[PDB]
Amino acid sequence: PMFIVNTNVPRASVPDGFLSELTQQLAQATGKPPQYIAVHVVPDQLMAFGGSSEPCALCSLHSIGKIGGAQNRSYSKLLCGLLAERLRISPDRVYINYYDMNAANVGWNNSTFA
Amino acid sequence: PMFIVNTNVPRASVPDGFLSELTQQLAQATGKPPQYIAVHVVPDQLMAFGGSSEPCALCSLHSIGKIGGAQNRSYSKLLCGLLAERLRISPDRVYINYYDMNAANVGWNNSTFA
Amino acid sequence: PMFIVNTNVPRASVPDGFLSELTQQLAQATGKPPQYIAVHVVPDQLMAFGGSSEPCALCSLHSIGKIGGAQNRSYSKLLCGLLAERLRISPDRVYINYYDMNAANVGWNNSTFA
Ligand SMILES: COCCOc1ccc2nc(-c3cn(-c4ccc(O)cc4)nn3)ccc2c1
Repeated sequence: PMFIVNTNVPRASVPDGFLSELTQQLAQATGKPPQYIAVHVVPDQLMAFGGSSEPCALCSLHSIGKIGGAQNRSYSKLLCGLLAERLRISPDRVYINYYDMNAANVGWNNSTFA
Repeated sequence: PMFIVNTNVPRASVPDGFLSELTQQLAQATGKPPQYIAVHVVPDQLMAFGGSSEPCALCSLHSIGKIGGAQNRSYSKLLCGLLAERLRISPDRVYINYYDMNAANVGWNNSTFA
Repeated sequence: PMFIVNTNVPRASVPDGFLSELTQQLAQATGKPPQYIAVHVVPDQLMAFGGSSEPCALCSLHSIGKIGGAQNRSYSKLLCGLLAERLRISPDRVYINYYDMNAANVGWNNSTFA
């Protein structure tokens, strides 16, 4: 799986250990080994949410399976909780796009996961 | 909705009011309430379009519905027009990917929109 | 087609000619004229793959058709080979998400490809 967060929060406000924490929490939440979890944080962005430039985050989680109605609700509680706690972004200023990827449409290690 | 534009145009060439104009005009075009519209501009990017590094843009628009043949043509005209007038980017050097997201696959405020 | 690579490799380790090489090789692989190929490289990113900060890349390839099992395997071998040779990224530290875009869902030059 792959989690990306884009945010206007400054680089200095991203805690040491944030990428590791996301990796571990996502490994546990998706039930996949941490070796397959990729995380990407992009601070200092020029963005707005509802016309305001207060802290916000625009995010995506891609996974081959483990994406669905209840699971996505659970990921959203988890990830909004982490963004609130670690980056001080209000949950109602977070968007997360979830993508259930077909294995044939994910490239890795010179091939795909098909 | 979520609108993102990545461009090789320098930050200094992005005018004051650009995120606000995007927010307002997308609210107009999509019908969506402006308080739920998020916008993101990423200048100074290392990119080429057709092998050339003249000004260009790669964009996305994600929305729960309001995506379709006619609506996307309307959005493209609006958005290319905005990038041409505001960023001096030729419309034939812009790509916009449109995504009709299932409400269950959009996280917000500790849950999803389903 | 549009190809995006996000990487923690620093800008100075991206060799001159890289965007043109991606442009030309993707034109050949997809059987599409290079005028249609857009490429975007984003170095210096804060990212981890498997909880490690060793060089890695998170990429996407969007195309209107020419996406599928065998094609995506071929694209992956091509693109991992390029990232390994040029950016010194191990192939098993690369994810490429493939998207088969519907012509109606790609904006360009004030309209869409529909
Ligand atoms: C008085 O208004 C009551 C609330 O009405 C609405 C109507 C449409 C809405 N539409 C949305 C919405 C959010 N998106 C969306 C946002 C981000 C994204 O990555 C993908 C889709 N698309 N639509 C959210 C809240 C809404 C609330």
